[PDB]
Amino acid sequence: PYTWKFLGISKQLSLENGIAKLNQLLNLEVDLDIQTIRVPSDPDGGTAADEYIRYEMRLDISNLDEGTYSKFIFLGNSKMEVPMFLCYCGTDNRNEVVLQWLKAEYGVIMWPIKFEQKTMIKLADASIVHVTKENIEQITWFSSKLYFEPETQDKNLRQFSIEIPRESCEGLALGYGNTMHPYNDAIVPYIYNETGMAVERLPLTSVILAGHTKIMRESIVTSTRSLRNRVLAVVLQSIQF
Amino acid sequence: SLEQLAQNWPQLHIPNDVDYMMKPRKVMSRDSLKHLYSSIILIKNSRDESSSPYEWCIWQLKRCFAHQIETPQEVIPIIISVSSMDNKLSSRIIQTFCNLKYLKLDELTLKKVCGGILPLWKPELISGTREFFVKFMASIFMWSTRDGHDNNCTFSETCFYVLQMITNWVLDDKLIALGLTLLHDMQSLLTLDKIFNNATSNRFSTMAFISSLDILTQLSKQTKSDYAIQYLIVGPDIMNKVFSSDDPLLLSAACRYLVATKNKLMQYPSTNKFVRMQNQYIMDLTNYLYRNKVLSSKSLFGVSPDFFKQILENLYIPTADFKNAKFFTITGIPALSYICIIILRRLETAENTKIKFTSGIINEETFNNFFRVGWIKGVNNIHDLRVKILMHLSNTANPYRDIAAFLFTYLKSLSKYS
Amino acid sequence: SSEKQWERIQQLEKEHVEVYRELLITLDRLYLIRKHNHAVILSHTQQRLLEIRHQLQINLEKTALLIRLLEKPDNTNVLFTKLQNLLEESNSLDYELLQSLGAQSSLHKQLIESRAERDELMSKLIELSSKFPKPTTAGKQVEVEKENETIQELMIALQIHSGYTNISYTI
Amino acid sequence: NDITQDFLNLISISS
Amino acid sequence: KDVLDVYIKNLENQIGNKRYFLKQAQGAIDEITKRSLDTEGKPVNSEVFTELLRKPPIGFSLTSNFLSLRAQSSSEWLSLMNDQSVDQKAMLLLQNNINSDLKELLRK
Repeated sequence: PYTWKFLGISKQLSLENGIAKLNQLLNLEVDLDIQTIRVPSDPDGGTAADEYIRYEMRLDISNLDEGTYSKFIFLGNSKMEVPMFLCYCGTDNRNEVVLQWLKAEYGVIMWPIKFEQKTMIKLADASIVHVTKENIEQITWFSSKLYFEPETQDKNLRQFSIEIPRESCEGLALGYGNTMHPYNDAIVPYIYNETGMAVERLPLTSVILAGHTKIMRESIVTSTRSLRNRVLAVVLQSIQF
Repeated sequence: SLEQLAQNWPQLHIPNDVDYMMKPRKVMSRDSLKHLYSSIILIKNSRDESSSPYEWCIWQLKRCFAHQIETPQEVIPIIISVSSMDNKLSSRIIQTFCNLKYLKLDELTLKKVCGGILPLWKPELISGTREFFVKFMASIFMWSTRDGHDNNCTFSETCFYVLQMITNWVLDDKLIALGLTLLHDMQSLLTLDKIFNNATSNRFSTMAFISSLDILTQLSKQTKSDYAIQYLIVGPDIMNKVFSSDDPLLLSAACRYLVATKNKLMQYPSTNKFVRMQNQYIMDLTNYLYRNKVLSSKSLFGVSPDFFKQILENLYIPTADFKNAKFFTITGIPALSYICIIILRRLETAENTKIKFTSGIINEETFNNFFRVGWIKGVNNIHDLRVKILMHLSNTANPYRDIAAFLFTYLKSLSKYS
Repeated sequence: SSEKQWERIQQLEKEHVEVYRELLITLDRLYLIRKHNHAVILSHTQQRLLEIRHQLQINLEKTALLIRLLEKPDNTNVLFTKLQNLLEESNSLDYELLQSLGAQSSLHKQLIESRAERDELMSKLIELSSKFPKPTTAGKQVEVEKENETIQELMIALQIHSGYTNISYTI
Repeated sequence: NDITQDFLNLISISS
Repeated sequence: KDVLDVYIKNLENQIGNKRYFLKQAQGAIDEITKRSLDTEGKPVNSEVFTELLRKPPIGFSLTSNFLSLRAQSSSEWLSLMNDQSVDQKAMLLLQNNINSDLKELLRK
């Protein structure tokens, strides 16, 4: 279980400017990664709006020490208002020393990331979707459950949950048909369809998939090796105005 | 330490951690320094678009509108202090956020930032900015109606918020006419029936008239700003309504503006139709009260001799003997009737005889009824009593001396009473 | 008791006054598309004058249906003292309204000159800043300072350990 | 100047 | 009370007599529009505009709405003007507070 801390960027910055001068303050070597790929918003075609640039590096020498392991993953655009954001995992001094170094370098100031219901559910859609080496999209499904914590007096109803077996998830999407957003057309309406509760209006605490991710508003938790690309893209649009 | 800061000031370099400046013993505490830190950056860097703190103010303002910040009001006082100066960058605080699109996202946050900046701001753009703001006053219109009210009092604040900007616009020599042109446009929007009328008296509209007229009178008493000769008044159709609507405050600044308008009238030739029409606008208002010729007058701000039949026939009026005149006189105008009553017992103190009137209206029969229910001798008619009411009303006892003084100004027959 | 009755009175007053208003509007509409030939949406020049007429009609109605029970009181039925009270409250509030407007104008002026004086002060201070230069055995002295720090720390520590009666600040 | 007043009046008519 | 209660009823009389007057208005609009050649036309000339402007307990009721609504609103935006004045005086107090720092920087 790895907990990810999210964080945004005010204006677009350049990070490969001085990897030689980012090390003497820290006294050990740090590598560089330059990478960009296609992020198809629509399978039929994609404009220049999905042009994304991603950076990644670490601060470590000891591979045996799995606990003292941290990664800083960057990704974002350059044409909309907010250019990019950033994410990191783990607690250490290495998670901030570079952070001050670009505190006083570029003039960008940080802010915690806010999630609400309009965004929280749609993250699991990007988590469950998969891409192969032949650019073929198939979905690996998971038995999602939701956490609800409604604020009330007398604490009459303080917490309740909804659980869906994902074979029934299979039976819902197939009934709707081939959809790229299963939670738009098979799951979320069906809860309103039967029980009459609006998931989005109600205060949602957590969306849990079966052993793949752990989504909460305060922070996202995932047991994978590294976060994917569709997740970061949907986060970027959500925090965009 | 503050003293230790003065010595290294020529050699002090500033790293860029903006909100750490803004967000609020053996050695002096840091809290005292951060008050000076804001002024330090204002003097370390000249006022320009490239200043990081100035860009921080814009960015944090957008966070409040989109509710990205934890609480909207955390940085509002900080933005107000910083944005007070920098006329070149105070406009972009307004120009960017004066669009109606930001109003839809949050109308409450826009109000507190709009009201604290517009009085400070100076006119910069020669053109492009009257219409953009006029669009904003037009934006609030069919927006409160969208909200649910014909005139929700966000418009009342924004009407005054841009009105104090006009004071900055007109006090400055440059673009003095730009404020006047906007002033006629904004007044023309407020006179319409949809926003205000006698029946539904939400007189925020008419109070923005006089607050505009007060600036017109403040600019006048002297010819520094001259209105167009074909226009001279706010509008021939615009403030003839303000005379028909008998708001005591609305009649005061208007007559003061009428004196101001008249003070420009003799300079212009008397053969002009607008000069004659505006002349007709100064007699008829003075005719409209205390002349007994209103019903005989062919023009009541553009009205023929009628109205006497029907409502008076639905329920018969129990009065007669010049019953029309008391429907017109200042002592008979329902709003101005009690102002005369307030004058009446001030006149009663002046005449040293105290007695309470039967009603708040003063006319022929009521005075006779008041007589028949203890007072000075020598006067028993309403004609002279209204005179003694008006001359005391011409004294600075109520702010509506302006109506009484204007009545005695025109005509020469009324001049001898004063 | 009577306050609830008055509140319902003013509620129905609003309702029937506004229905009277739109009846007047649609009733002059019954006129104006027939009176000349076919006009309905001409500019606010005589429809402005139409509302001036409406205001004159309403105020004449006031001064006609006001010289009334008000003139000859029933001494127990409240139709006229309520209107009186409205008169006094409006007239009393308007005075302080006008002086508030005047105070606001004065404050706006004061802010104008405050901005002006701040402007020339900033200009002078910018000139002064431009007048100043731009922002940008020593090792033995550093070693001596470090030695002094160590010696003062150790003296303070030992004096505290021994309970010395003359422990003072050491620099 | 009068054109803006007429435009505002027409807008209020439409509203 | 009861005398006031009559005032509700005999203006309920007027609203009953008025809604039918209202209802017959648009009822009469859609033949008076047929009598006119078009819905929209040129402004009325003065002579019959004078005829337009010759034919006009309601008046007593009109006095309450006009005069009560202009007084209930007297305390609403007055505070808004006062709060703006309070805001103006507050930042004028802060104006001299900042002005004091400018003098101190000049001295240094």
